[PDB]
Amino acid sequence: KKIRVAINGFGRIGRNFLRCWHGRQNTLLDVVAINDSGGVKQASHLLKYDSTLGTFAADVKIVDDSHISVDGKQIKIVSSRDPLQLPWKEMNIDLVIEGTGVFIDKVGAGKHIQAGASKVLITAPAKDKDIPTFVVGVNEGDYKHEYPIISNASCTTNCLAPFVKVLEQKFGIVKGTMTTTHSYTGDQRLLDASHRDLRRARAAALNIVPTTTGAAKAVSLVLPSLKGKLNGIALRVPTPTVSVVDLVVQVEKKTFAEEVNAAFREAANGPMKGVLHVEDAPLVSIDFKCTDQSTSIDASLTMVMGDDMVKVVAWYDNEWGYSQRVVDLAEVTAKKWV
Amino acid sequence: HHHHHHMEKKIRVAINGFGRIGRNFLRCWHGRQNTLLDVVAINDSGGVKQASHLLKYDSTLGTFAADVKIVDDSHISVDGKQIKIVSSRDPLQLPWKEMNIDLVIEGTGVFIDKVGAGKHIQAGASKVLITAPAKDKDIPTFVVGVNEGDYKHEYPIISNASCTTNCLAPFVKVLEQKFGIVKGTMTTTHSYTGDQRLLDASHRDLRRARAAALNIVPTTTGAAKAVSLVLPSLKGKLNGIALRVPTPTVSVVDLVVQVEKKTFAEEVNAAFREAANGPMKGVLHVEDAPLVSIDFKCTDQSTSIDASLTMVMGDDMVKVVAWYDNEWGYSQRVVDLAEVTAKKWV
Amino acid sequence: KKIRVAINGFGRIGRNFLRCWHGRQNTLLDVVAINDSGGVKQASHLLKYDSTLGTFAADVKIVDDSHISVDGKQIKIVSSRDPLQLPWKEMNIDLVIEGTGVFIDKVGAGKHIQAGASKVLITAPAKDKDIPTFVVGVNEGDYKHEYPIISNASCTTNCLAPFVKVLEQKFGIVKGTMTTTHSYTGDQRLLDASHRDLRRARAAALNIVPTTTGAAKAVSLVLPSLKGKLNGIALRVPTPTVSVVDLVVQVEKKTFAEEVNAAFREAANGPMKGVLHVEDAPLVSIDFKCTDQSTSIDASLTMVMGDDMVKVVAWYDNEWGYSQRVVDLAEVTAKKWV
Amino acid sequence: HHHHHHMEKKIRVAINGFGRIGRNFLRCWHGRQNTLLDVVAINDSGGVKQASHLLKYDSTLGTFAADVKIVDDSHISVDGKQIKIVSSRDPLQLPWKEMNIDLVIEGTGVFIDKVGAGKHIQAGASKVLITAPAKDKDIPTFVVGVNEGDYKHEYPIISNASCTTNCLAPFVKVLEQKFGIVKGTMTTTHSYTGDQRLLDASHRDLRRARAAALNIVPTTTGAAKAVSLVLPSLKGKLNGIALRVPTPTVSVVDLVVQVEKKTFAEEVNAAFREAANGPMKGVLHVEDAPLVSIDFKCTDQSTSIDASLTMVMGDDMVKVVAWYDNEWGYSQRVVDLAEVTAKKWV
Ligand SMILES: NC(=O)C1=CN([C@@H]2O[C@H](COP(=O)(O)OP(=O)(O)OC[C@H]3O[C@@H](n4cnc5c(N)ncnc54)[C@H](OP(=O)(O)O)[C@@H]3O)[C@@H](O)[C@H]2O)C=CC1
Ligand SMILES: NC(=O)C1=CN([C@@H]2O[C@H](COP(=O)(O)OP(=O)(O)OC[C@H]3O[C@@H](n4cnc5c(N)ncnc54)[C@H](OP(=O)(O)O)[C@@H]3O)[C@@H](O)[C@H]2O)C=CC1
Ligand SMILES: NC(=O)C1=CN([C@@H]2O[C@H](COP(=O)(O)OP(=O)(O)OC[C@H]3O[C@@H](n4cnc5c(N)ncnc54)[C@H](OP(=O)(O)O)[C@@H]3O)[C@@H](O)[C@H]2O)C=CC1
Ligand SMILES: NC(=O)C1=CN([C@@H]2O[C@H](COP(=O)(O)OP(=O)(O)OC[C@H]3O[C@@H](n4cnc5c(N)ncnc54)[C@H](OP(=O)(O)O)[C@@H]3O)[C@@H](O)[C@H]2O)C=CC1
Repeated sequence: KKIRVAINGFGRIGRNFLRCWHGRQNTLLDVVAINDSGGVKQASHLLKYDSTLGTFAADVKIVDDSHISVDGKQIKIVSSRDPLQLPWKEMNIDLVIEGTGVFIDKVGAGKHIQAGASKVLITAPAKDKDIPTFVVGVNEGDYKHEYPIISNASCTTNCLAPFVKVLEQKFGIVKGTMTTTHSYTGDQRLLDASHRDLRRARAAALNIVPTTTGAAKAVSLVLPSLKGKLNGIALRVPTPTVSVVDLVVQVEKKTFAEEVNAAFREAANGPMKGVLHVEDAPLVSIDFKCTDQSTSIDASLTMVMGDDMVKVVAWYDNEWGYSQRVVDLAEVTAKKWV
Repeated sequence: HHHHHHMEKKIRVAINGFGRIGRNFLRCWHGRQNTLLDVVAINDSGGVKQASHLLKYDSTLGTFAADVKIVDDSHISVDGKQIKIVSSRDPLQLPWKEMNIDLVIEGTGVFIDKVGAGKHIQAGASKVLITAPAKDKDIPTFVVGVNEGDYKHEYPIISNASCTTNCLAPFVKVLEQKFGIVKGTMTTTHSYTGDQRLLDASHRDLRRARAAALNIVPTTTGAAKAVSLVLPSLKGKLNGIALRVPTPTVSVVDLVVQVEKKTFAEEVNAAFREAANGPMKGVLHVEDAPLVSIDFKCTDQSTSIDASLTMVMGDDMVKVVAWYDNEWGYSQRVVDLAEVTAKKWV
Repeated sequence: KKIRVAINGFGRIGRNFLRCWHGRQNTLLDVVAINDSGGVKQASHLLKYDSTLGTFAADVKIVDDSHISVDGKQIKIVSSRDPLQLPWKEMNIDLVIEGTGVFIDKVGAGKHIQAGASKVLITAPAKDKDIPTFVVGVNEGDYKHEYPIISNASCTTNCLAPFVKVLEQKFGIVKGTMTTTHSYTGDQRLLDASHRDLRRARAAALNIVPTTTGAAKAVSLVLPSLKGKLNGIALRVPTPTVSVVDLVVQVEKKTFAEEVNAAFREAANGPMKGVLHVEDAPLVSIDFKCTDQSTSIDASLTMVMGDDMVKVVAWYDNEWGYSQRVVDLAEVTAKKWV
Repeated sequence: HHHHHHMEKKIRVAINGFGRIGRNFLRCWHGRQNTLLDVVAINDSGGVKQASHLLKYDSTLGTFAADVKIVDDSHISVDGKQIKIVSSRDPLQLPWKEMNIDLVIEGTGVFIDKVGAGKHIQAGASKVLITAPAKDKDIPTFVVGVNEGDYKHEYPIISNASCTTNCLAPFVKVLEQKFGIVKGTMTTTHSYTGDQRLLDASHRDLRRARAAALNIVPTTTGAAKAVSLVLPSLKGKLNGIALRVPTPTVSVVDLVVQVEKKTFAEEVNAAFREAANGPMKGVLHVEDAPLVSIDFKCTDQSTSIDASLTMVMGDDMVKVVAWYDNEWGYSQRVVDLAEVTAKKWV
């Protein structure tokens, strides 16, 4: 009943994924392989020690030049930058977690399947429009085992789509805009240096850095009713994890702050429990670190102007919360496996 | 003889509260090629040692190129010009009558109502300019480039509003003039300030209590409602919040307004460039380069529109992103408002 | 057998102390009161949420206008800035934890005893030379219940004294100097602003800030053989917790790095277990956050030049590690109580 | 005629690697009132768009006051002076012979041995100056103010050492001259650099792999041993470590040496002031004000002794604390060493 999982790209998301999976009380996933350069010494070290996750409580050991163990469970470590040379056939790999960011299209991602894997889950927006995209709590019931390659979307779309779905259900969105005030990521430079994006080129811990986001338009992938309704931008700021979405939408049904928050609470207590949370305490970004939910509505910041302009402020741990959804989506593929 | 040359006379200025705004104000004023302002006194608890040191060395502004010296025990000099340093927590005890002080720059954040700011006038000064929103609703508020032409010498106590309101009101004025505003909301992603705690510690605001360089910290702002004090057609139309982030200066306003006239991003930016090239030159700027927050440090304008970020959704929802150096840019406006009072003096 | 404890000054150390005490498996301490301004709402909120400690797992509730509860145990909250008005007599206060920093002399600290307390433990260097000073792992066996006012010294002395004691035992110190590269503290300003010390006046998160330290000379209080042998300075850097001591000493007995590290390991495995730790992994400051030990020797950084110049690099969580020693010292007073 | 005026001729310079040091070097050179250097080429993968943008806008240095323009598709201009932008990862393909390049500034951190740096000479250049320690032990190393008088035109490949060695060696030279060094150790509390990771990520050095703006990060340094390359009497006498901390520039060396002659803090500082006022003017500075790291940004000297921190324990253990802007100060020395090669050319 368990499925055999391989992680491709042991970066922030790959390592978050493992630690999220290892913390699961009950799981249908058996992680047997990690493809990554740097090898057993980097993989074991960076899995154990983490500047934002903290020290992993599990026993992490280097078994030999191609294996690590986590609390005694051995994991093969491989190290090939080109996917076509991966031993997924020999290792009977069921599902590949694609966390490199590099192979996000059918040609790139499909290479895992050629080398033996049956299914690929991309931890990022797909470049191709023919790769289905899912957000747990929104449209994961639409997933079918017949899909060989799937996308769990971006961390920002996973924050936005759950509370946008509630807004569309209760009040109806006409159009809107969003800004995510977002922790810096590994894509940005530490000091001013080469980058395709001249804003991301600038020292990340010193600056507020505007950058494009696809998340506002990507919401229409999991909520078709949102097509063309939203746009937005990102502001990268000098924090290492936890981000916040600032959404302003014009709604169909005139309303007020407590009625909007009531809708979120109803979803949080029912169909979106564990995915959407409504926070009533006056907190700051660090308080939402390592929260399992995709979205935490900051209830006291909800604002309605002129009856139909609604402003919602939503916290999300863009690393840990997203990785829990990657685990949730992988567990869906396992429970649907034929 | 035939005639004398025209002589605009200089008003005598005292700075009360030699903090970030107080010291920014001094450096902004000292850099002006022309001024009608003669800064003759500073009220700092720390005496000449603190005042000279913190004026010279600045972690945000960098080192002051001017020659700063301790002349004696109650005076410093800036490029040879001496300034008296007084040290009184109570404005009633300040020697303004003795020093013939015309205008007081209130930068303590404490004497922000008629009673408190009025103590300077009881002490001998003629006029008080509060570098903050006034707590008193009958205290007139001005934003240069927006409504400073409504200033009158007969106002003894005036407010230069908040730094966020000074960024917001200029480009909101253009939006209201050209397209008309129905309603709107904003968020300012704002550098941390001295009101925030370095490590989690006591604060009336439980979010401002949290470590400022570690967190995104939501806090209230009156700046969106305050716009209506300088643009009365906007009463009840704007609200917003602030998000304090771990940078030491420069902030950015993100405004979303529903407008009456359907428009598009290039038409909105064209309206800003029109204002920037004409009536709002030096106050409002339109930036075309792909810059980040640090690039707007020590910029003299109140507002820098990030033109590439302008968005319009569904014809009448306009999103505008505007940078502002909340310390230097605001302080240049404090100098400008003080110059208005000098030009219209008596 | 338990003693009744009051905490004066619910700041970083006061709140760290409570959370350290609440985590103790077995304790002789019963914390019944906290004297502090801001009252139940600040005290409950800042006890629950913490930017470096993280969220307190215990249930923290506001019972009424003068009480909070931690997992159901009620704690009276009082709020008087002058110690003389404290109800320690009425509350039968045995021991006061002095964490304000303001009352560090017999006149200041003794005011607690006048108002009813029997003993005062200062969480800082004493201003007076007649107030005995103790460092757990070094000279806590010299404490006597007859001492009404005691000092647990500074966080830097608690890092330095344990491994300095080993160095003096094994090799003999002639003279030395230390620099602590230290996280910023609440004494520093966030932005350039008024301060008695014009260096501490400067923006703390932007700067390397030199400042004086008494810790090098304070070591002679708990190790008399060190009198006049050490001096040093502090460099405050833009991290919120965890610091590192860089000690260079000339020693009597010529030696080498592995022999110096062997001495530390012997103490760490024996008489200084739980106080001194020798770290063999290549770690960074965040990895030592919330470590219970006073001192973590970074073994691979130990260096010996010219046979008798020894350089030792020691990590310490200046908040959590120090607070565990404050708890350890308080537990000593309880076990010695007559 | 009687005579011609004396004409020191300018050598033609190419910058390879337009990073922090490459761009600092350009801005340092452009600010010189006199120079024998004519920078005619830059090798940047990013083409004119990147080069012009990152030269103009700098999060550490601030905005470049000079006029920076894209002239065409292979040239930028700086105050009207054009500079060719080439884009070749392989130095063997660079057009140095075609461009008559005399000297190449190697600031890639890659071509640091005779083979790699020698590729520029195969490509047509005459001499290579590595802005880093040379991996090759026969590559001569120079520190201005210490041993640049031993430089010879007949060296085709030279090293300007590391930024820490440039801070250390000047004030170590004074200590050795006046008191004599037995042995010593140091720690540099150092700003983070581009070799460190923003978030925990892959790195050969498991400590440099850790998030740079969040941590105190110990790392190895050859700078203490490297002093012996420019001061041979110091061979085997110094070692040390580095502690990377969350600041973006400016670093501080903390040196503890046992000396032969018993001394005291004022006598040590007097020795530094002697050097600072005479043979090491412009290289070594003695700071008396109580400053912090940011105050030493964009200081041209290699070393600033924090005089109040000088300590002597037990007569012969001297502790010295010295500030250095590891980007700007070092780059001014790169310009200085390049000027030495120009002055002694052929
Ligand atoms: N960080 C976040 O907040 C989130 C990011 N994501 C997505 O997750 C993905 C990774 O982001 P993140 O993990 O943050 O960035 P990281 O750089 O931290 O992870 C990247 C990892 O991929 C590895 N890698 C790169 N190329 C290859 C290759 N050819 N073969 C094998 N391994 C390779 C890198 O190893 P090396 O260092 O050796 O190149 C690195 O360990 C991206 O698609 C990103 O958009 C989505 C949601 C959350
Ligand atoms: N910083 C910003 O971005 C902007 C702030 N403002 C406003 O400007 C004002 C100051 O802000 P800022 O300068 O940033 O904060 P600061 O704390 O840096 O300035 C405060 C100064 O006031 C002094 N002070 C306080 N009380 C008294 C008193 N009773 N008598 C004399 N001096 C006193 C303080 O001295 P001590 O330290 O000795 O108490 C300190 O130097 C506030 O009203 C703020 O809202 C507006 C726009 C921009
Ligand atoms: N932080 C560290 O790393 C360590 C610090 N220490 C020592 O611990 C002590 C506290 O340091 P820290 O806790 O960091 O600084 P904090 O400011 O965080 O703690 C100070 C607390 O004392 C309270 N306080 C101040 N005056 C009074 C008063 N008159 N009556 C009652 N409560 C008062 C403050 O409340 P309000 O905010 O209302 O004034 C604040 O909560 C100092 O002596 C320090 O030297 C020693 C080792 C570790
Ligand atoms: N930063 C400091 O404090 C100091 C550093 N140094 C030394 O200076 C050198 C550079 O340091 P720094 O400038 O800080 O690091 P940077 O990475 O900022 O400079 C590196 C530059 O080299 C370019 N580059 C890399 N490989 C090549 C190549 N094969 N061909 C052409 N260009 C290339 C990079 O471009 P891309 O980004 O496109 O790869 C980048 O622009 C290093 O040797 C360093 O040790 C010495 C003293 C001071």
